[PDB]
Amino acid sequence: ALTTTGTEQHDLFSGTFWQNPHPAYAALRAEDPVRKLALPDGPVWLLTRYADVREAFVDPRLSKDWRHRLPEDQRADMPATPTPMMILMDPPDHTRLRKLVGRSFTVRRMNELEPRITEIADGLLAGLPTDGPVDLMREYAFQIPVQVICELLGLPAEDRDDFSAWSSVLVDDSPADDKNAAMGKLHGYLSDLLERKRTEPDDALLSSLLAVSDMDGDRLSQEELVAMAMLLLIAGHETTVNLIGNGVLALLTHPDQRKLLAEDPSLISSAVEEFLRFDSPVSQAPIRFTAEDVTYSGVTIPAGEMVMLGLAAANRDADWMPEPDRLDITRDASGGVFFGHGIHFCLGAQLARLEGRVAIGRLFADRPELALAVGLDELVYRRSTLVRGLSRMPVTMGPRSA
Ligand code: HEM
Ligand SMILES: C=C1CC[C@H](O)C/C1=C\C=C1/CCC[C@]2(C)[C@@H]([C@H](C)CCCC(C)C)CC[C@@H]12
Ligand SMILES: [Ca+2]
Ligand SMILES: [Ca+2]
Ligand SMILES: [Ca+2]
Repeated sequence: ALTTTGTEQHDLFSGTFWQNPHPAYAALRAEDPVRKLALPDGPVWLLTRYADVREAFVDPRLSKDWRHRLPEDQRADMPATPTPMMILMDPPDHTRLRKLVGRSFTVRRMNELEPRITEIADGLLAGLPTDGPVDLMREYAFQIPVQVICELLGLPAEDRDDFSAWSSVLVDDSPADDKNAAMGKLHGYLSDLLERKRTEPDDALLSSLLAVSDMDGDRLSQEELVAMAMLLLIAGHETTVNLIGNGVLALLTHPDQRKLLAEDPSLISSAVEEFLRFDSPVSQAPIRFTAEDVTYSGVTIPAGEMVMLGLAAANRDADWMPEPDRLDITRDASGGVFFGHGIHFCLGAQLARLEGRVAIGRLFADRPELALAVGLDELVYRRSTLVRGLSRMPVTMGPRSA
């Protein structure tokens, strides 16, 4: 299996890496900042230094067009995308689709979700037991973003178990065939759902976008519409959940920071920016492809290569953040690559921040005696090149505050 080269040998994407990748990231940054990883499905490069990562995000030679893997002899007949989502596109199609959906994620709109997000969180908290076993992932961290995305999009509650299962397969280490099947089932479900919405619209986002598509199919094609729905659904199941889990865990393992939050609950938004930096939920950005040779930190990646931008790694770069391994919820936050950078910058950044401060803030306010029910070393993490996320989090809630 893979290990870091140089003075320190740490497992990479196997072994100890899943439990705590942060030492490996640091050894990469120090001694191998532009690393080719010989992974089972083919080699993938990894950039870990903050200055390289942030600039790479605005470097058009690092493209989302997967046809760059192919010799020119082979690109003509090939679709731009495995599924026409904007996160898999370059301009101009990316520009058009982002501009369109961005109109529904205005600052005013996301904030008026706060009362509802708070009811959802409060309802979940009221439903949790005082001392029997609780998996805080499945029972709280997962539930908030999923209910919110279902409500925002207009996804039937009764189908949640079906599409959450498809979503999870797509973001972890599942075989390529399993992912292809999951994507197929998700495409079909959402296509059938949109057909029903035509007949009976609602006021939620998928109906609104179906109407846009119906009125102007060059602005949004039917297939682009399904891919958009799929993207928003997956983002609603697999990101914010791990801000909540990782942020909760950070407070559970850092009594000093938990105390500062208890003493000034208004630190929560600064705290959320710090959780995003300290244990980034999207550990590596989804893959980019070199359209031509690129050079970062003295190392040239040839054209036709797959490249991950190491967000969890860059966000602990001491060249950017002093004392990057210290959790300090009081930092006046700026920069950061946890939501990406440039044209693909997280569409849901305001929504994730809101869900995060509500979920984490109300949790610690309601259950100020919350604690882990296992040792730190017994926590099991998901195997994913995309997310840093707990599989389960055994906790004891303790009594409700008075
Ligand atoms: C803490 C939670 C979240 C994190 C850490 C996160 C992270 C990211 C990152 C790093 C990117 C850029 C990927 C790249 O450039 O390759 C991105 C893009 C994106 N995110 Fe978020 N995300 C979160 C929550 C959400 C939510 C709640 C939504 C729901 C709307 C969402 C929707 C999207 C979409 C649609 C894109 C593609 C944007 C584009 O291509 O123009 N994300 N996200
Ligand atoms: C089966 C296949 C077929 C071959 C593709 O190349 C890989 C694949 C699925 C992976 C995909 C396509 C669907 C959307 C995914 C899962 C993206 C996903 C929505 C990322 C979440 C973005 C997050 C940072 C907000 C990233 C990788 C994408
Ligand atoms: Ca209960
Ligand atoms: Ca209407
Ligand atoms: Ca510096």
